[PDB]
Amino acid sequence: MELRVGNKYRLGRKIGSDIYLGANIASGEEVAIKLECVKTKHPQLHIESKFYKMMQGGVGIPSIKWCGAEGDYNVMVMELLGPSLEDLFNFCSRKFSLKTVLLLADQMISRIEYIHSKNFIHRDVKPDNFLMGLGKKGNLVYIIDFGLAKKYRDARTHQHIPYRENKNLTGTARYASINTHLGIEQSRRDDLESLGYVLMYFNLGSLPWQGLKAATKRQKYERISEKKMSTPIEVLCKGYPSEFSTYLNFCRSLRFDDKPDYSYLRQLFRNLFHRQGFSYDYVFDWNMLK
Repeated sequence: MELRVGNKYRLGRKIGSDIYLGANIASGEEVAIKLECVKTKHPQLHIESKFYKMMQGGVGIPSIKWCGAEGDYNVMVMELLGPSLEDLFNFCSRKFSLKTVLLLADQMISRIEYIHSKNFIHRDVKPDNFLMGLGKKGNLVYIIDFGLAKKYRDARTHQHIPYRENKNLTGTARYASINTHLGIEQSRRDDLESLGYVLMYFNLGSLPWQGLKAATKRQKYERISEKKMSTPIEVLCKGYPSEFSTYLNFCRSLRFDDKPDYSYLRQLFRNLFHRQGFSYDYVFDWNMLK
């Protein structure tokens, strides 16, 4: 007993949901480690490693440290990362200050942009899929889990994929864009609409269509769709800086194969940030006393 992997790493205690902690036999430096039985009836390790492998180089993308197999286990060793924004959100009693939301909004938009610049759309943007970094990168928002990512434009030609309908819901319902509820293929615009809901979710502690009484996954998704539909943005964002409405309105208007003006969007919020007098010092809410 006492399992090593890649001849450099020692397996450690479970640390998430399964991710294991691991260390470098020599330095003690810590890493994360996923394993997958070569006989799973639900592979995911490969795809995921392929993404980090492809997106390698991008900021906020977890770095792959080793890919291989050990016994009947497929093993991936990656840089260790911090808690997800949903965890830190709970740490802060499910409420983030404007300053925190804006610091997050800035990096989360760039993160999404990067993926789009690589021909894929995420399709499951939500607090759970964003993690802070460690040490030096502790002030960095990382994006993860590409289990639903999908190519939206030719590598070479940049030919966008076809517009198409009667598409099944494919991410979290709570954060899905209107169009996705309507069954339309997803494209860049939706990743950004979703962030828009994520952000308002942080502002409010919850979304009006959250916790909706249903009796069937089909029924539930229904109610959410109708509910999201009947909440106009100016109402949703009532009480908060209009920048947020300008944001969702913009996203909701992009044409299926449009290219979002990412800069417009960061700018939008960066201006609000400054008007309020905040400093880009990275003192997020979960960094302060409670």
